[PDB]
Amino acid sequence: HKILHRLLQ
Amino acid sequence: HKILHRLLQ
Amino acid sequence: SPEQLVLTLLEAEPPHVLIFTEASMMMSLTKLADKELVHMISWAKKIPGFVELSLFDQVRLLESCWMEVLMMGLMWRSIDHPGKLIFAPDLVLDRDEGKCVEGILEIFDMLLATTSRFRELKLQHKEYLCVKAMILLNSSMRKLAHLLNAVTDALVWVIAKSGISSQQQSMRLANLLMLLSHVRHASNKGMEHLLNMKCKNVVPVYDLLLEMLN
Amino acid sequence: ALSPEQLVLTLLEAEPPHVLISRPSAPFTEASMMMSLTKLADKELVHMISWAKKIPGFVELSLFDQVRLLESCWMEVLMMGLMWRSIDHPGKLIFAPDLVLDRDEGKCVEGILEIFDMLLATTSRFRELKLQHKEYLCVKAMILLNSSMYPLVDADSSRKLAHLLNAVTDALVWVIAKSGISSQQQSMRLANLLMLLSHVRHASNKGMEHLLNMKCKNVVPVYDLLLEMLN
Ligand SMILES: C[C@]12CC[C@H]3[C@@H](CC=C4C[C@@H](O)CC[C@@]43C)[C@@H]1CC[C@@H]2O
Ligand SMILES: C[C@]12CC[C@H]3[C@@H](CC=C4C[C@@H](O)CC[C@@]43C)[C@@H]1CC[C@@H]2O
Repeated sequence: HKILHRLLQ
Repeated sequence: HKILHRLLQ
Repeated sequence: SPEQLVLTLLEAEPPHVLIFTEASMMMSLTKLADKELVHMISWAKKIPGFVELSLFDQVRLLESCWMEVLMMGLMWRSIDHPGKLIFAPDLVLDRDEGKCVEGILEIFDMLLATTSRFRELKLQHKEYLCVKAMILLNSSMRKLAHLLNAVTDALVWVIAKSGISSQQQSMRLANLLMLLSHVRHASNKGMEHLLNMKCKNVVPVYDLLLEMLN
Repeated sequence: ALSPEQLVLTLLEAEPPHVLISRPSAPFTEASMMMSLTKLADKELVHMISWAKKIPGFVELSLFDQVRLLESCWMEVLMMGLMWRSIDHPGKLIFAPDLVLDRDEGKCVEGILEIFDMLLATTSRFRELKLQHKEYLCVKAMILLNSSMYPLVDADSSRKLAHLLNAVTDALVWVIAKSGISSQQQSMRLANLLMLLSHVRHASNKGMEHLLNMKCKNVVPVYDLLLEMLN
């Protein structure tokens, strides 16, 4: 989950 | 739906 | 009345149903579901005012809820044994036994996880009777609304009789009904699995179970 | 630590912005309608992540819980927003300000007509109860927090989720109490609203099955964020 991890940080 | 109608009557 | 309705729901409780390869386990579960479906109709007909509804409404309510109601009974039977599903007096299944049927292990974990939450909440007998009747009357996506209002009033009465504060009464009522979303979730996944098992010719499906599946 | 009204008002300010998709100039095909719906869902998914991060206590969960809750709830949350946008328009689904779909338009995509009726029927149930705006904010936050089954016996996640779910519940009971209705009506309204969560969950499961089938049949392509949430 690259984008989800990015959008969460 | 024969069996359901029958069991309800 | 709430007190009279709860006792009426108690007497309407169905009798115990007396029923490993992937085909044999699916055969036992489907045969059990077919027998329980007969008793569920008799159970619904004992709900005060249910037979006063139209046949169209009676058929529609049972068509949409039957899988949820059966799973609700399973979680109640299994509430005091973590890691075990008490499908029937002669059909007790361990969690790892779900590895015998393809794709059913995820559903077993879902059923056991929701069962554990009802255990942590210490679900009462009187609460279970109201909740299971609410599932039948609510699952469908004038007399019906009055009946659902009565069973709902019974549940608030059961929670009010527990002596807990008004804030805790609203919290417990919320927690119980929020778990119905997970029971519905288990019902939807079980619906998908059974239709796939029937499509893959693993289990045969007969009479009432077949009709309720279509 | 936050008052019920403070939580409701915090959820109000956290509402995501409107997503501007438009009905294509060409008439709808099965592939084109699925392309419009999936593109809308992908754009809305970006705003949902920012919205979830503003729910008090959500960012305090472990990263594992944040992804797991969003993975399981994203379809329910999107459908709940659609029901709110369409609550005052019977027979129509307000997917976007410029994407308004009639019920019969579901005949364009195989199998989606049943989901449209499910979304419209649950919307009618919220309309019959006269679902207020502040009630909608609490219900949509409950959907995210009540999405993945976390029994108390990660243990810290189930405990935190219980405190978070308890806070939004206190908020919803507070909004219903502000209506001035009887105590019996307050408990009844709380019950009717929370029972509808199962209908939203049911619509999400059938919509999940349909979207996965459309991807399997190679009708719609699935890209970036929507793909991750589907995996
Ligand atoms: C429907 C399945 C067979 C029938 C099972 C279900 C899990 C739980 C229950 C409730 C019990 O009362 C009867 C069997 C029943 C209804 C299973 C999940 C997957 C499998 O297809
Ligand atoms: C998932 C589907 C495409 C996406 C649709 C869903 C119905 C409702 C909604 C909510 C809206 O906010 C975004 C699109 C979304 C999420 C559809 C049901 C079948 C189809 O596959």
